[PDB]
Amino acid sequence: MNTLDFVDQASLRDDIPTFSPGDTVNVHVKVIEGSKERIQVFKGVVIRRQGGGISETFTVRKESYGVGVERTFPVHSPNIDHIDVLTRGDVRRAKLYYLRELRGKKAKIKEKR
Amino acid sequence: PKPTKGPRLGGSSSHQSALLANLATSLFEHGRIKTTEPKARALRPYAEKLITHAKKGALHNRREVMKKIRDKDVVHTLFAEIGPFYADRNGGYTRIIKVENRKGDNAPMAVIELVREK
Amino acid sequence: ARKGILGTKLGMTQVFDENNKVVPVTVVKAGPNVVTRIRTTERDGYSAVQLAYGEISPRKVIKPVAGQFAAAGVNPRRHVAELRLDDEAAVAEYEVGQELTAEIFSDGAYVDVTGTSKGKGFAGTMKRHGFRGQGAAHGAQAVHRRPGSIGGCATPGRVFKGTRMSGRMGNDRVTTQNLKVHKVDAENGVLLIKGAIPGRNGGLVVVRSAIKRG
Amino acid sequence: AVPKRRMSRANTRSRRAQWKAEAPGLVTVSVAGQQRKVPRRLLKAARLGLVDLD
Amino acid sequence: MIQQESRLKVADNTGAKEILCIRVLGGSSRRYAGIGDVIVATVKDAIPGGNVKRGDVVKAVVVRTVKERRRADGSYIKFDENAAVIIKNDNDPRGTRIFGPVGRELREKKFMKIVSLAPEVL
RNA sequence: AUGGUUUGGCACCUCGAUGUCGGCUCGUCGCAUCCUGGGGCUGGAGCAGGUCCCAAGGGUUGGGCUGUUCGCCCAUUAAAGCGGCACGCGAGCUGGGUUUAGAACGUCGUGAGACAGUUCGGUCUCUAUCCGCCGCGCGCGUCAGAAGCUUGAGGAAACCUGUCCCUAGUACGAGAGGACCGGGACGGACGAACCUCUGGUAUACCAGUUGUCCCACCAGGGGCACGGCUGGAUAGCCACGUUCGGACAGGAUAACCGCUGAAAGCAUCUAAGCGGGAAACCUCUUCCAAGACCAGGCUUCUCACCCUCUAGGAGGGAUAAGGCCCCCCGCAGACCACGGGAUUGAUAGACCAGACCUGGAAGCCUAGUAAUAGGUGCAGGGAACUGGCACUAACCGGCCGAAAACUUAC
Repeated sequence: MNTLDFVDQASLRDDIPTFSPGDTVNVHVKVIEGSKERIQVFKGVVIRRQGGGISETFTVRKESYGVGVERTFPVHSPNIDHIDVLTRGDVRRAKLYYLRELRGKKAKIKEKR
Repeated sequence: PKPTKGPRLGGSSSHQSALLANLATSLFEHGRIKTTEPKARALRPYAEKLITHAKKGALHNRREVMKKIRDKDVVHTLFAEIGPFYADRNGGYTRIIKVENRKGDNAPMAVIELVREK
Repeated sequence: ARKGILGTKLGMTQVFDENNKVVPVTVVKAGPNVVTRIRTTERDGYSAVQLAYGEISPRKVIKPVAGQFAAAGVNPRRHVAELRLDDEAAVAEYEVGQELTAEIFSDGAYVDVTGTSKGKGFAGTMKRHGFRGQGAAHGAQAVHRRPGSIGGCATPGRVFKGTRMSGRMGNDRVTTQNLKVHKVDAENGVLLIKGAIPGRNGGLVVVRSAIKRG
Repeated sequence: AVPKRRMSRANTRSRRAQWKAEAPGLVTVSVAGQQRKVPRRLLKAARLGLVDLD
Repeated sequence: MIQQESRLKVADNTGAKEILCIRVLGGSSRRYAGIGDVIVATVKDAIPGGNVKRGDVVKAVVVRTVKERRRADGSYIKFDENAAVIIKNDNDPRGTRIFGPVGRELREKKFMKIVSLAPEVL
């Protein structure tokens, strides 16, 4: 029954779209740039998802200007205003760590048809 | 089930797995065996979970049991009598009785047997 | 003056503040406490208040403790502890039978949590005292973790009481200071304390107002 | 390291006195009618007749 | 986490290709340098036509790291390689162009010129 | 004039054995103080220094060359202190140097050989008796037997520091430059607690796969090959992770600044006095602590029943409160101990459900010549975490364990 659940559920966040590792999403993250608000979109591949309830975190990896970038976000973080799932990937693993060594043609992911 | 907190029983993990499998086979084939108390203590959850698999008798569960028992006559008995016998009992299929110590090394012996009350 | 309460460490979780920062918070079951005895200078020589916490079946208490609780006038509780105050005016607001709950603390308050640290067993110097071990190669012979030198060359020819070597570790009362109470859940009687408090989950802790930042 | 000196009788006897065996506690049992002493650890086994009793 | 005798790729166009860290400035006996820390480094590899030369002792700031670095809001950022940008005493790049993304940590450390020149700030 | 920290001199000390330099690990002490702290004069305008007093609480970096100590150099830093303790520390480690036997070079000797000249190579033994130190128990004591909560004499731990922003570009200063005091934020090193996050581990978890043997055979699996090898991996332990700490305040003070004034009609911070004055001292923070023999205090519980020798005391037995042993266990643990439960029970296991990990089970059907792919299906499998559930085991049970009296005062 996960004793801390009654504390957890108060801060739990609904409306989170369902997604799995391998899907391609763009995360709308609000940032601070000289005390003004703007949303910076991070589009990449979800390579892992470590379930913990409120402490559930997912990682998104993107290739930008020839340098790989990985960002880990708490799923229920208020800093994430909205998550949009673009494509559904076809993978055989729960964590895609093997993608850290692949570039371009070899790093593509099958699409669930 | 829960792995042993300390070092393994037979001196290695593979020997411990083989030891547990053989002890479970002997217990199912005879109905009660006598062994050192820690061996029966570790054997209880293993045999009880095998009996739980045998209770819900399907081909999948039969394969699950056979991947640990390796003895086909014992598997047949387990899925023919031992399984249906404990149909309406929820847990506690076995019991442990502590008996007199061994003479050679003063090891604490214990007898583990299946319950036949109901 | 310095408020206090007996509680239980439930676990640790995560919360987000109003700046969207993450706050690792420890959940403390600051349940109902009942004052059982009052220590006064005129009778005991010092001023303190005694609190009772926990629930146990009445057949589990021995006759002396049950008699003490009956003389106090309340049902027996599992845990009994004393809060050392400073003077009689501090103890004037507590009377026997009064029930203390979590809402004595407020959001943003600074507290001191006291508990028994986790047990680590017979721990060597590398773990107990942070000793740096010797080299793991270059010919070092069976000294990869031993402390090395102890004393020196005769003179005192002894070992100078207080020398740090291996021994039992943990299981000691530990106080963590200036912990900020992030939220006081009154309806569960639960304190959300930012940080880590000593002890295992389900252990007994004492939450007191901070002595430095309060 | 080797002992530098021969241990005196007093120290030897005092430390030797700690090597001893404790008497196990016995409780009675009724098997086949006759009453006899059995350790409480083996009470259930004796009641089910799993312990050889001379 | 960059320390002594560690090698970093150069993310600017001063002609240097690879530098070796010498010291981590910002306190005595300091151990590691994350995103936004200034290090003293020597150039190990340089472009033949570049203005810098091998063995030159320079001052650089780390802009990318392989070890993930926690942020205030509970999120993390991890890059693919360790990268540094050569700067002068006034915290401006000695180059005029920055290659690859950088971290947000360069903003709170008052590296405004590098942030503006960077192709993208994450 | 001090010191025995340098080379010396003597040889009292050991040749029926006292390891010879550096390095590592671990210290402790002195102040003749490197930084931080407090002041004085400045040939001190401010900045920054020069120099001299008080001050030992803390700190005092990583590398290149050399066996090195030493030393030079490269980056920093608040600073990269000097010394004592067998020039600390080899029953703690190393053998790079020196200091056996092999061999070579230069020089000396006719020769065997030699050189506080050079170079390559060259066994570092031991089950801890006593003191000492770190932890843990047993016994007894504390004037009946016990049980809760504590006071604390006394002791230990900790004590570091930087940059930036306001005051303020003011005081001072031809200008440059450049503040005192007080507030705030962010750091470096160190220490502790903890496992929400990140990361490491994972020998009864999940999946893939190679060689081989076996389950009669296909299918599905199993043993071995480092858990065979890989991809993940909840709990526990942990750091590279999270949080927190160094305080504030008071007292007496050092150098010093002083007030009030004698001896000595003035003067004099002084011989009477009274004050300020530091990271040092006593408190203050955390921890241990009544074996503190002055063996403490506040309470609560049982608060009684025989037999014997001779009635003086003693001995024995059975008891009460309570404790222990046996039993079920723990994130408590070498053993012991500690903590929880013991049928009036959720202590452990099993069972059911959830969380989480893995990633789509077997069988059947469909498509494909086949490898294989899709559906049945967030499937199947499973440890630690959570909640229910007496099904199994905590048992028709043993051992200990309660009062001489007297004096004085009231």
